[PDB]
Amino acid sequence: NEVGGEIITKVADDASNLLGPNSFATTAQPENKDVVQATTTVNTTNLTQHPSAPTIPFTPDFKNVDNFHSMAYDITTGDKNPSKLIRLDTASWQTSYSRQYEITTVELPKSFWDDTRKPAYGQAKYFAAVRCGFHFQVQVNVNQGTAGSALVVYEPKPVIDSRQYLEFGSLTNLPHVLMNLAETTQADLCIPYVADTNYVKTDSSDLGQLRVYVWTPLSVPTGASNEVDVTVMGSLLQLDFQNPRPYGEDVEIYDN
Amino acid sequence: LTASTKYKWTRTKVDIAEGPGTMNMANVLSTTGAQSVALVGERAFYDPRTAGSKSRFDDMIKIAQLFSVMSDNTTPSSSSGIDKYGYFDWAATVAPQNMVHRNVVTLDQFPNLNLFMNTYSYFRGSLIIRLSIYASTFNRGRLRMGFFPNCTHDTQLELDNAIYTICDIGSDNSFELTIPYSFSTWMRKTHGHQLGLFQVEVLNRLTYNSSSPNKVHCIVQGRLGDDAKFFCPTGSLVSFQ
Amino acid sequence: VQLLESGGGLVQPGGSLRLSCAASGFTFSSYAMSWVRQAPGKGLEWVSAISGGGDSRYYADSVKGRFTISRDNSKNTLYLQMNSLGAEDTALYYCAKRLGRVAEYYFDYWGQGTLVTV
Amino acid sequence: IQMTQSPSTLSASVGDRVTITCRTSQSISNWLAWYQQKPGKAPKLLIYQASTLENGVPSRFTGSGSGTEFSLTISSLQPDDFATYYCQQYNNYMALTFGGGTKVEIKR
Amino acid sequence: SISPNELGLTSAQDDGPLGNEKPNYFLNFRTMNVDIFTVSHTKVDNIFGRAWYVTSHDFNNGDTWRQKLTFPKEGHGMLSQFFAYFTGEINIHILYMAKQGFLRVAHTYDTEDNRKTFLSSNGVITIPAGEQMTLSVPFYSNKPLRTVRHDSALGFLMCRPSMHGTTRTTVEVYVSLRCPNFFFPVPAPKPTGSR
RNA sequence: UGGUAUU
Repeated sequence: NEVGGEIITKVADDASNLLGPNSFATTAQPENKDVVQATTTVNTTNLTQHPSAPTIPFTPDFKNVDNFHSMAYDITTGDKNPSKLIRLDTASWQTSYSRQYEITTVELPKSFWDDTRKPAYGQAKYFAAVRCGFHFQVQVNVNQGTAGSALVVYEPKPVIDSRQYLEFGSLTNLPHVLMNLAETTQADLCIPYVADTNYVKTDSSDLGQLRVYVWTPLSVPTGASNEVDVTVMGSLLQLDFQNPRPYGEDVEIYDN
Repeated sequence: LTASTKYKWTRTKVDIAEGPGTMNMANVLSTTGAQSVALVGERAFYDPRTAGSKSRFDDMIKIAQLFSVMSDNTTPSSSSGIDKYGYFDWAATVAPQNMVHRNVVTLDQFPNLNLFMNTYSYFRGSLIIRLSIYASTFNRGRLRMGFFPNCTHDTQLELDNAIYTICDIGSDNSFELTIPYSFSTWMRKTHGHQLGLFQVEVLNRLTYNSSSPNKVHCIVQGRLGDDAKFFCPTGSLVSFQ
Repeated sequence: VQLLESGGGLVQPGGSLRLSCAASGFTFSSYAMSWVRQAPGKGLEWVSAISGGGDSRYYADSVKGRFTISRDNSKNTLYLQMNSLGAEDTALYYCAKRLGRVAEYYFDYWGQGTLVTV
Repeated sequence: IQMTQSPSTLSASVGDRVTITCRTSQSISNWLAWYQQKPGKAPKLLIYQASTLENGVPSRFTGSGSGTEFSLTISSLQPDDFATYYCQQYNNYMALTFGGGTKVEIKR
Repeated sequence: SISPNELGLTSAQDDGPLGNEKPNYFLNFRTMNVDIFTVSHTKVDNIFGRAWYVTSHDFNNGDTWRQKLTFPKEGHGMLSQFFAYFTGEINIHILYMAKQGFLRVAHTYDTEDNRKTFLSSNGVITIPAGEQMTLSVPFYSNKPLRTVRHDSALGFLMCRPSMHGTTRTTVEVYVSLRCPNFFFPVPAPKPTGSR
């Protein structure tokens, strides 16, 4: 009864003298009301049917930003750290390599987080599916007085499969950078997500590869360098891991 | 007076033209009208962003307008460039007015245009030959690539009357030579008479010092112009793998 | 449910016998049947399967274009017209029945087999 | 395609946990099945759909795995679990195939 | 004004985004562009609107014929080999040559070869004996893009004849694509032989 | 409605 208290009070105010009521009463719903709480975070619901009141410290400040900037980087660092410029591969280019020799080959999704040293390795273990756009910088440095060029081609997954049946002369139908080493020492090449499915598996080469072929052999003079390194740096323009999985599990997200 | 009480109403009678149930599958307007086996006759929403594009490729002539190496090889020409391979080398021992390359340019030497000579019967359009000389920064030479259109006389000819370009190696190392559409009809065959006689003569030999190569590599690669057209689809002459 | 094949024997190379497999104890026409063979002391190669209506026949590559699995739902008998036999067709031929509620082929009940010697 | 089993002969005592593995070339999405065949008798279906148990099959048998790595496990051998075990598969192509067999025999 | 780059002095490394080209000028000539037909024959819709022979098959019995369709490497169809992906409707043209019977054509992109057991639910077109029919197949594929190089790029074709006796009947298939969406250019394939 | 094809 919610009127139970207010009948005792009325009775006591009808019996009151000059010293006021001798009794008082109030009825109300308990301070341990029957309610259900539900909390959700990312991929997580927590249905509690007997919650307690949640507590917080004395006058708390839940802004987590440091006002003195003891780590003076943007707070977005650590969420944008799995997409920084990393060294994907490195090879050597002998002066005896012919005119269609394949120098490097970088398995595109998996080579961004294939090893612990790559800072996107940690995030890549918890997701099975990815969709991402790359930025490559292939760097080849030679001294002045050495000729030869290279072809930096982005071959997508269908081209990897059928590469043996293709003409090398029309290999520049793909997003390429034909780089004369006497001039440039770096070929930039932005590649978007190119696949036949919306997402690829993380641990796969299913966004093709980024090969580096010899366009014309090194024409070195006597008493000059013979080997020339070819480094491939990559950076993800956008990264979008999606399917949660057990740590480093091989989860197939394709239909056979 | 009388209306449809004058004549007995009958449904319309039409005559049927020659060859009913003949399948014309040579005309695009005959095949776009085909009955659908779709459940409601509906169409799908396509996704071009999965292929990393904002739109579909809508004209094949844009692939004819991409450079492709004229007869690729894995080793430079050993005939002194007097062969079809558009990957010759220019030594410094080649004296002026000596060819470093010379071949009668056919349309099937370029791998991109090898598929349009096996798909289309006729074509018209200019040919852009590009000659990229891969020399170092200390080399200094001068080539003169000329083109005699519709000339199949494969011997050393003076290029003074040709459609030539004088190439000076420096920091821009790719020299385009536009050859206009030249033929006696409005569209020539793609597998007929050869396009002409391309030749690359040395004009001023290739100089070098102790810190630079005495022999640089060249890559000839061509495409068709922005006025290129291919007409009349026809059968292939070779299959592809 | 009990399948009983019959028709095994001895034939000369390039022969042509036809195994039968009278079936009882179940509604025959609502299940696919197969003929899986077992060459002496080894494996279990699957020769061919026929769907319940008989409107789809599948053959293994080894016996394809030679054998012809048929069925005659009326008299509950599955056939295996084998032509141009080799010495690789010397096996015990079991007549398996397809499993119940599943969208895949798994062999439920099996016969006792009929030897074929070539 | 062809799937190869891992042991071709297992020898174990009555009460041991034996594991026969079957490994396919390309993924089949749980579409495997295990057979027991006593010598001179016709095969008996044990485990269909990679882990489901056919009726009247002991609970010793327990198949697992999906994709390209299936395994039949007998928790404790009994004297009637000495037989040959084949793994038939189903795939899209309808190219049903069986394993090589895995003879499980007495360890004397 | 005309710069020296428009007289043909370029660097191949200074080619920016792919498929960006400019014409060069000589004193006495420049690009012409002459139309000698009222429509283009290199427009993508137009060129693949014409059909091309795929396969022929003799039906000596009533069994369903599953044929995986793919882009050809001969004919005029092979210009699709310049692309990696494809989305679109495809027309199938079937010439059923029989004395009696009907041919039940159906198309699916489903790789499971056990969904043709009850063929009716894939959408059947019955072609009378001795007739031919063009059916337009919609893009009912799980993948949003078909790989051109795949052997079953254009899905599968199921034809089950309503045989009269065991009298054989033949069927020639020709494919063509109505409004194809082709993406991402790839290298030209090399002619047969070569190596 | 001879709206006696439909309306």
